[PDB]
Amino acid sequence: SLLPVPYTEAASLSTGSTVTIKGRPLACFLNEPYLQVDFHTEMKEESDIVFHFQVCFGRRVVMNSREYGAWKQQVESKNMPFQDGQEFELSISVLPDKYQVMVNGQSSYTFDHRIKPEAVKMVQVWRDISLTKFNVSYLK
Amino acid sequence: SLLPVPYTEAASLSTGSTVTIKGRPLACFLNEPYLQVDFHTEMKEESDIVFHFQVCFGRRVVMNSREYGAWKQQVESKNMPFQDGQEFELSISVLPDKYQVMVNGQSSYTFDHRIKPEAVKMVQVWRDISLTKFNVSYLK
Repeated sequence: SLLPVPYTEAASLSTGSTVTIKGRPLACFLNEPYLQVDFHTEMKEESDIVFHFQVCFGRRVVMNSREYGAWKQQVESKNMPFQDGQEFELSISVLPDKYQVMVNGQSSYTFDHRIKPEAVKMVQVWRDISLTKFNVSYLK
Repeated sequence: SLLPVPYTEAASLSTGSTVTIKGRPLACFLNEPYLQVDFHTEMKEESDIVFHFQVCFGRRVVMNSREYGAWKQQVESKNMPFQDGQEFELSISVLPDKYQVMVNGQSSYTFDHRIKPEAVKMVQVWRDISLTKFNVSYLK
Protein backbone atom coordinates (compact mmCIF):
# COMPACT_ATOMS: atom_id res chain seq x y z
CA SER A 1 0.00 0.00 0.00
CA LEU A 2 3.07 2.23 -0.27
CA LEU A 3 3.38 4.75 -3.11
CA PRO A 4 6.68 5.00 -5.01
CA VAL A 5 9.22 7.52 -3.71
CA PRO A 6 10.29 9.86 -5.36
CA TYR A 7 6.61 10.44 -6.09
CA THR A 8 5.59 12.77 -8.93
CA GLU A 9 2.02 13.75 -9.83
CA ALA A 10 0.68 16.31 -12.28
CA ALA A 11 -1.37 18.92 -10.45
CA SER A 12 -3.33 22.16 -10.74
CA LEU A 13 -3.73 24.47 -7.74
CA SER A 14 -5.70 27.60 -6.88
CA THR A 15 -7.12 29.24 -3.78
CA GLY A 16 -8.99 26.48 -1.98
CA SER A 17 -6.77 23.60 -3.11
CA THR A 18 -5.18 21.35 -0.51
CA VAL A 19 -2.35 18.86 -1.00
CA THR A 20 -2.54 16.09 1.63
CA ILE A 21 0.38 13.72 2.22
CA LYS A 22 0.56 10.82 4.68
CA GLY A 23 3.86 9.08 5.30
CA ARG A 24 6.54 8.08 7.76
CA PRO A 25 10.27 8.83 7.99
CA LEU A 26 12.58 5.97 7.01
CA ALA A 27 14.92 6.58 9.95
CA CYS A 28 14.94 7.71 13.56
CA PHE A 29 15.23 11.46 14.12
CA LEU A 30 18.78 11.04 15.47
CA ASN A 31 19.76 10.11 11.88
CA GLU A 32 18.14 13.28 10.45
CA PRO A 33 15.99 11.84 7.65
CA TYR A 34 14.68 14.45 5.23
CA LEU A 35 11.31 15.08 3.58
CA GLN A 36 10.94 17.33 0.55
CA VAL A 37 7.80 18.58 -1.20
CA ASP A 38 8.27 20.72 -4.33
CA PHE A 39 5.53 22.43 -6.36
CA HIS A 40 7.01 22.67 -9.87
CA THR A 41 6.11 24.78 -12.93
CA GLU A 42 6.53 21.85 -15.36
CA MET A 43 6.56 18.06 -15.28
CA LYS A 44 10.36 17.96 -15.64
CA GLU A 45 12.24 17.60 -12.36
CA GLU A 46 14.66 20.41 -13.25
CA SER A 47 11.83 22.91 -13.74
CA ASP A 48 11.32 25.91 -11.49
CA ILE A 49 9.83 25.46 -8.01
CA VAL A 50 7.05 27.77 -6.86
CA PHE A 51 7.16 26.32 -3.33
CA HIS A 52 9.96 24.18 -1.87
CA PHE A 53 9.37 22.66 1.58
CA GLN A 54 12.21 20.66 3.13
CA VAL A 55 12.09 19.04 6.58
CA CYS A 56 15.18 17.82 8.36
CA PHE A 57 13.26 15.78 10.92
CA GLY A 58 14.07 16.80 14.48
CA ARG A 59 16.10 19.85 13.42
CA ARG A 60 14.54 22.45 11.10
CA VAL A 61 12.46 23.23 8.04
CA VAL A 62 13.54 25.37 5.12
CA MET A 63 11.29 26.87 2.45
CA ASN A 64 12.21 28.64 -0.76
CA SER A 65 11.46 29.01 -4.46
CA ARG A 66 13.68 28.19 -7.44
CA GLU A 67 13.24 30.74 -10.20
CA TYR A 68 14.99 30.50 -13.58
CA GLY A 69 17.07 27.75 -12.02
CA ALA A 70 18.29 29.76 -9.00
CA TRP A 71 17.30 29.39 -5.36
CA LYS A 72 15.83 32.59 -3.95
CA GLN A 73 15.49 33.83 -0.35
CA GLN A 74 15.56 30.92 2.09
CA VAL A 75 13.10 30.93 5.00
CA GLU A 76 13.94 28.76 8.01
CA SER A 77 11.75 27.50 10.85
CA LYS A 78 12.72 25.54 13.96
CA ASN A 79 9.11 24.48 14.56
CA MET A 80 9.04 20.67 14.71
CA PRO A 81 5.59 19.16 15.26
CA PHE A 82 6.68 15.89 13.63
CA GLN A 83 7.20 13.08 16.15
CA ASP A 84 10.11 10.65 16.18
CA GLY A 85 9.19 7.29 14.66
CA GLN A 86 5.60 8.25 13.84
CA GLU A 87 3.43 8.44 10.76
CA PHE A 88 2.51 12.03 9.95
CA GLU A 89 -0.25 13.74 8.01
CA LEU A 90 0.92 16.88 6.20
CA SER A 91 -1.52 19.20 4.43
CA ILE A 92 -0.58 22.21 2.32
CA SER A 93 -3.50 24.55 1.72
CA VAL A 94 -3.49 27.25 -0.94
CA LEU A 95 -4.79 30.49 0.58
CA PRO A 96 -5.15 33.78 -1.30
CA ASP A 97 -1.82 35.15 -0.06
CA LYS A 98 0.19 32.13 1.10
CA TYR A 99 0.47 28.41 1.56
CA GLN A 100 -0.51 27.11 4.97
CA VAL A 101 1.17 23.90 6.13
CA MET A 102 -0.67 21.82 8.72
CA VAL A 103 1.05 18.90 10.47
CA ASN A 104 -1.26 16.43 12.20
CA GLY A 105 -3.99 19.08 12.17
CA GLN A 106 -1.86 21.89 13.65
CA SER A 107 -0.91 25.03 11.76
CA SER A 108 2.86 24.77 11.56
CA TYR A 109 4.38 26.80 8.67
CA THR A 110 3.33 29.44 6.15
CA PHE A 111 4.92 30.80 2.99
CA ASP A 112 3.70 33.86 1.08
CA HIS A 113 3.13 33.32 -2.64
CA ARG A 114 6.06 34.51 -4.73
CA ILE A 115 4.47 33.21 -7.95
CA LYS A 116 0.78 32.56 -8.49
CA PRO A 117 -0.17 28.97 -7.52
CA GLU A 118 -1.74 28.64 -10.99
CA ALA A 119 1.83 28.30 -12.32
CA VAL A 120 2.09 24.87 -10.65
CA LYS A 121 1.88 21.87 -12.99
CA MET A 122 3.50 19.11 -10.88
CA VAL A 123 4.16 18.12 -7.27
CA GLN A 124 7.08 15.93 -6.22
CA VAL A 125 7.41 14.29 -2.80
CA TRP A 126 10.76 12.73 -2.08
CA ARG A 127 13.70 12.00 0.24
CA ASP A 128 13.70 9.72 3.30
CA ILE A 129 10.05 8.78 3.75
CA SER A 130 7.59 6.08 2.90
CA LEU A 131 4.36 7.43 1.45
CA THR A 132 0.88 5.95 1.87
CA LYS A 133 -1.39 8.79 0.67
CA PHE A 134 -1.13 11.71 -1.73
CA ASN A 135 -4.26 13.68 -2.60
CA VAL A 136 -5.10 17.05 -4.12
CA SER A 137 -8.56 18.25 -3.01
CA TYR A 138 -10.49 21.47 -3.43
CA LEU A 139 -12.98 23.35 -1.26
CA LYS A 140 -14.38 26.70 -2.39
CA SER B 1 19.27 -5.83 -9.90
CA LEU B 2 18.85 -2.93 -7.48
CA LEU B 3 19.61 -3.38 -3.78
CA PRO B 4 17.15 -2.01 -1.20
CA VAL B 5 17.76 1.54 0.04
CA PRO B 6 18.27 2.25 2.96
CA TYR B 7 20.78 -0.59 2.74
CA THR B 8 22.24 -2.06 5.94
CA GLU B 9 24.92 -4.77 6.12
CA ALA B 10 26.86 -6.16 9.06
CA ALA B 11 30.57 -5.56 8.57
CA SER B 12 34.04 -5.88 10.08
CA LEU B 13 36.85 -3.54 9.03
CA SER B 14 40.59 -3.24 9.60
CA THR B 15 43.59 -1.83 7.78
CA GLY B 16 43.32 -3.20 4.25
CA SER B 17 39.53 -3.38 4.11
CA THR B 18 37.70 -1.59 1.31
CA VAL B 19 33.98 -0.81 1.08
CA THR B 20 32.90 -0.49 -2.57
CA ILE B 21 29.54 1.03 -3.52
CA LYS B 22 28.09 1.46 -7.01
CA GLY B 23 24.95 3.52 -7.50
CA ARG B 24 23.28 6.48 -9.13
CA PRO B 25 21.54 9.58 -7.76
CA LEU B 26 17.75 9.56 -7.98
CA ALA B 27 17.59 13.19 -9.15
CA CYS B 28 19.48 15.72 -11.22
CA PHE B 29 22.15 17.70 -9.39
CA LEU B 30 20.02 20.87 -9.59
CA ASN B 31 17.66 19.14 -7.11
CA GLU B 32 20.52 18.37 -4.67
CA PRO B 33 20.00 14.65 -4.04
CA TYR B 34 21.97 13.31 -1.08
CA LEU B 35 24.05 10.19 -0.48
CA GLN B 36 24.99 9.03 3.01
CA VAL B 37 27.34 6.25 4.11
CA ASP B 38 27.63 5.59 7.87
CA PHE B 39 29.98 3.11 9.58
CA HIS B 40 28.16 2.24 12.83
CA THR B 41 29.33 0.63 16.09
CA GLU B 42 26.22 -1.61 16.36
CA MET B 43 23.51 -3.01 14.11
CA LYS B 44 20.94 -0.53 15.47
CA GLU B 45 20.49 2.59 13.33
CA GLU B 46 20.72 4.89 16.37
CA SER B 47 24.15 3.54 17.34
CA ASP B 48 27.29 5.64 17.22
CA ILE B 49 28.94 6.41 13.88
CA VAL B 50 32.70 5.98 13.51
CA PHE B 51 32.65 7.55 10.02
CA HIS B 52 29.79 9.57 8.52
CA PHE B 53 30.11 10.56 4.85
CA GLN B 54 27.35 12.72 3.37
CA VAL B 55 27.30 14.01 -0.22
CA CYS B 56 25.02 16.80 -1.35
CA PHE B 57 25.53 16.11 -5.05
CA GLY B 58 26.82 19.14 -6.91
CA ARG B 59 27.41 21.16 -3.73
CA ARG B 60 29.56 19.71 -0.94
CA VAL B 61 30.51 16.74 1.21
CA VAL B 62 30.50 16.65 4.99
CA MET B 63 32.18 14.07 7.20
CA ASN B 64 31.91 13.55 10.94
CA SER B 65 31.54 11.02 13.73
CA ARG B 66 28.66 10.56 16.18
CA GLU B 67 29.94 9.63 19.61
CA TYR B 68 27.65 8.83 22.57
CA GLY B 69 24.83 10.17 20.41
CA ALA B 70 26.41 13.57 19.66
CA TRP B 71 27.87 14.82 16.39
CA LYS B 72 31.51 15.83 16.74
CA GLN B 73 33.70 18.15 14.62
CA GLN B 74 32.30 18.49 11.11
CA VAL B 75 34.73 18.41 8.17
CA GLU B 76 33.54 19.93 4.89
CA SER B 77 34.86 19.51 1.35
CA LYS B 78 33.78 21.25 -1.85
CA ASN B 79 35.47 18.60 -4.01
CA MET B 80 32.83 17.17 -6.35
CA PRO B 81 34.08 14.43 -8.68
CA PHE B 82 30.56 13.00 -9.01
CA GLN B 83 28.97 13.75 -12.39
CA ASP B 84 25.40 14.92 -12.95
CA GLY B 85 23.12 12.08 -14.02
CA GLN B 86 25.82 9.39 -13.93
CA GLU B 87 26.40 6.13 -12.14
CA PHE B 88 29.31 6.38 -9.72
CA GLU B 89 31.69 3.95 -8.08
CA LEU B 90 32.66 4.94 -4.54
CA SER B 91 35.33 3.07 -2.59
CA ILE B 92 36.27 3.68 1.05
CA SER B 93 39.60 2.14 1.98
CA VAL B 94 40.73 1.65 5.56
CA LEU B 95 44.33 2.85 5.89
CA PRO B 96 46.35 2.77 9.13
CA ASP B 97 45.61 6.41 9.97
CA LYS B 98 42.53 7.35 7.94
CA TYR B 99 39.82 6.39 5.52
CA GLN B 100 40.52 7.16 1.90
CA VAL B 101 37.52 7.80 -0.33
CA MET B 102 37.95 7.18 -4.06
CA VAL B 103 35.31 8.30 -6.56
CA ASN B 104 35.51 6.69 -10.00
CA GLY B 105 39.12 5.73 -9.26
CA GLN B 106 40.24 9.20 -8.11
CA SER B 107 41.33 10.01 -4.57
CA SER B 108 38.71 12.50 -3.44
CA TYR B 109 38.34 12.69 0.38
CA THR B 110 40.14 11.50 3.50
CA PHE B 111 39.17 11.33 7.17
CA ASP B 112 41.56 10.53 10.02
CA HIS B 113 40.41 7.76 12.36
CA ARG B 114 38.80 9.11 15.50
CA ILE B 115 37.90 5.59 16.71
CA LYS B 116 39.59 2.38 15.64
CA PRO B 117 37.90 0.87 12.54
CA GLU B 118 37.61 -2.39 14.51
CA ALA B 119 34.73 -0.73 16.38
CA VAL B 120 32.60 -0.90 13.21
CA LYS B 121 29.88 -3.56 13.18
CA MET B 122 27.52 -2.25 10.47
CA VAL B 123 27.47 -0.06 7.36
CA GLN B 124 24.38 1.80 6.18
CA VAL B 125 24.03 3.39 2.73
CA TRP B 126 21.01 5.60 2.28
CA ARG B 127 19.33 8.77 0.98
CA ASP B 128 18.62 9.67 -2.66
CA ILE B 129 20.38 6.94 -4.64
CA SER B 130 19.73 3.65 -6.29
CA LEU B 131 22.29 1.01 -5.39
CA THR B 132 23.55 -1.82 -7.60
CA LYS B 133 26.65 -3.04 -5.73
CA PHE B 134 27.86 -3.13 -2.14
CA ASN B 135 30.98 -5.10 -1.28
CA VAL B 136 33.48 -5.29 1.57
CA SER B 137 36.84 -6.66 0.39
CA TYR B 138 40.24 -7.05 1.99
CA LEU B 139 43.81 -6.86 0.69
CA LYS B 140 46.75 -7.21 3.07
